[PDB]
Amino acid sequence: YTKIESSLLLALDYPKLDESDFILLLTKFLEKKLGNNDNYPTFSKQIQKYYLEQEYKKAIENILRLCQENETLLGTNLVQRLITKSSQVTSNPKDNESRRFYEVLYAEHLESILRKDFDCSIFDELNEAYNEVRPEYTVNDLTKINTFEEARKLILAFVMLNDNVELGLKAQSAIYQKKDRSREELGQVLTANPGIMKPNSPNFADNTVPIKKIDKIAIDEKKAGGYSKTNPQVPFVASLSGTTYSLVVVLQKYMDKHKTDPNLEKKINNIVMLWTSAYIKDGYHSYKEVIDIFKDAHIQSIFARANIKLDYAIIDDTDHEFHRAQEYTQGIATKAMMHQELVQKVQEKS
Amino acid sequence: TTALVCDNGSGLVKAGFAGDDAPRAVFPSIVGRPDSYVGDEAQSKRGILTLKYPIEHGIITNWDDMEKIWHHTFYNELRVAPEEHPTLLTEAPLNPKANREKMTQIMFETFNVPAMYVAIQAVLSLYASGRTTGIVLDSGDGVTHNVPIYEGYALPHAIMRLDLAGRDLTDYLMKILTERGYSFVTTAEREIVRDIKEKLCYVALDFENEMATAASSSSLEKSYELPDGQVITIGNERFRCPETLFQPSFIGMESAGIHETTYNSIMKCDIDIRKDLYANNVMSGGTTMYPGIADRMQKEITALAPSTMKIKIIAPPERKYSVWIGGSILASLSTFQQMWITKQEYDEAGPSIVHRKCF
Ligand SMILES: Nc1ncnc2c1ncn2[C@@H]1O[C@H](COP(=O)(O)OP(=O)(O)OP(=O)(O)O)[C@@H](O)[C@H]1O
Ligand SMILES: Nc1ncnc2c1ncn2[C@@H]1O[C@H](COP(=O)(O)O)[C@@H](O)[C@H]1O
Ligand SMILES: [Ca+2]
Repeated sequence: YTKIESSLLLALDYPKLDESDFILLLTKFLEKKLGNNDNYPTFSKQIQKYYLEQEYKKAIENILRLCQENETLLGTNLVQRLITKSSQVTSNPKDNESRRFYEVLYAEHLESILRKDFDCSIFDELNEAYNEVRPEYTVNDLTKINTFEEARKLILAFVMLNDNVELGLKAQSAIYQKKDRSREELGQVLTANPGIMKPNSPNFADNTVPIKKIDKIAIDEKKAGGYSKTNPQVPFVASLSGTTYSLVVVLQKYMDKHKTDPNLEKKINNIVMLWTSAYIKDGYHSYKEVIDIFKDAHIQSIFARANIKLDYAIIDDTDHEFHRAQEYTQGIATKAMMHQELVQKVQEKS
Repeated sequence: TTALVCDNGSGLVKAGFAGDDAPRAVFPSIVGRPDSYVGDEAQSKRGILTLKYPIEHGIITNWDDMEKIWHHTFYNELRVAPEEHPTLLTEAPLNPKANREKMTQIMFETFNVPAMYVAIQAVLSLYASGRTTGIVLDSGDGVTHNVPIYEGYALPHAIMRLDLAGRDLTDYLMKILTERGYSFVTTAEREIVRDIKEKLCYVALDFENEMATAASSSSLEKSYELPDGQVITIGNERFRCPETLFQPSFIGMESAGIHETTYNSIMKCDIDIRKDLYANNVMSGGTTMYPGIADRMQKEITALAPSTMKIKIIAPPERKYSVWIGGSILASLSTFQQMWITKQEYDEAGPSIVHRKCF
């Protein structure tokens, strides 16, 4: 084994390695080994797209297929070890550190895309639709939206609609009954980590945020068929996003008010992208909770009846966040392995 | 390939080789300028030179004198070529990221090290005790730090800094000894006062009881031999000087004692890791070398913490060099050889790689 192969094999020995961890590590190794191939960039793009959509089974299958196709350059023993490790990884909703890091970075990238060529007309019209949706007891001081800050403020102020206007959508929903969030009020905890990254998780020195209090949310383990239990690849920051039903109501008013808009689908996708970026970056929800609200059968029917094709904020250029998450994965795995070795060394020393 | 471990403190730079159990070169972190002199040479020529401290409160503020300190460490103290040794450096908790970037840039472009790593001093102190989770009180010479560490990561949201360390205790001891009629106003007098602080001062379990005993009896009075043949007696100052750690108001500081800052750090952490922090309280630094400081910390934290909580204070005898000991343990590990930021990685990524590799 060379130095790179030995480093990869040691990182794969990380006891808390999950499917995202494995995908990132093996993609980094395959880029460093077979990256010179002409067809590799297509494979890397497909793997990154699978990872963004949390299609971890498909990503792992594609990675294993590539490894078997290059079993001579890599090594039969190494490929066999990778195959064995592929079936040994799982996902913990409470502990997906690489996924939380990647989702924070991808929310930041979504925000960067949003700020470039920002169209304020879309969110002015969304504010108008919000004014014709919200009840009389909810105030709205956003008379006009001219900047990305005001649009994000309106997105975040959509939370005053909860339990009033989206109740019908939640009742019609078949997956919201599987939402598993503890009713217990655990208070707030301090953090220096951005977005949905856990407070105690390691972070890059340039990635920390000013210390702030965030709500402590637990999983309802007593729930039967809970969303977190059913979908463990999704990092549990909260349960299914109920405020996104309020967003869907506001978007219904938006679409019925702009049925003749030629770029209606693009505007709705822009709004959904801003919603996802704001909710991941503020630590309210992970990507798949919001997106699975958008993927509900009756919500999908609502969006299909308006001739709207949602892209679910999926972008085709996630190379930077993917590689940074790979570096974060390598750091965490190597640090844990070294911690094992250091604990053993000091224990044997004394 | 021998790794250099260099712990740069505010008052003492401790440098040596990985695998050794003691810093081969412990010298004052001072730079004398009239060409410059670094370390014991600048201290000896105190009158002729102007002394400057490149590190204050554990943070490097003057990078030129820091470069001089590192050059003296590599060539004039360790007598090794920096280009053939991976140099593991140490940094203060909550160190600015620009400082880490400048550190790696100076290591790679000025000294041409083949590899380097930067680690938090408190994390290395915890490593020296064989722990990855626990709260470390690292009181050196310029600053005191309460650093809770979870699985090798120092939690930025719960670390606190108390501007109270050995320098303040030495100044307070000078003030009290002046209150007794002993004139200590010069730099040599400062050094001999620091010697008395190291040799005689201790932490009292009960400060009021110790003060009452000193007022009543004379059992706590100890004799010390001054450099100029004089013999001076020190009484209640043996525990009054270190008590400023637990009662900063002795020097007019509005902050809280080290026990209270420790409790505040533990409270700033999640309730699920508070038990681990309470059970792993690691003392580190020269200012933690006072006799009885561990017992006093245990008593005060037991008073502050919930009654059912288990509190263990870890104060190894070598806790003065625990940062360097942990660094030497780290840099001599087989799994650590891949964490070295190599010259190729620095060239392809720039200094910012320190945030991605040293975290
Ligand atoms: N046995 C001792 N008893 C009391 N104080 C001591 C003892 N030994 C050293 N000190 C004091 O501890 C300080 C040195 O501690 P240390 O070397 O850990 O600090 P440093 O690394 O220079 O500082 P920093 O806090 O910035 O990391 C000096 O002020 C010294 O006088
Ligand atoms: N716009 C917002 N402002 C403040 N908190 C929010 C917002 N949206 C969601 N949250 C919080 O996110 C968590 C999940 O809410 P929901 O998305 O309605 O399931 C709850 O703790 C909410 O209070
Ligand atoms: Ca120190």
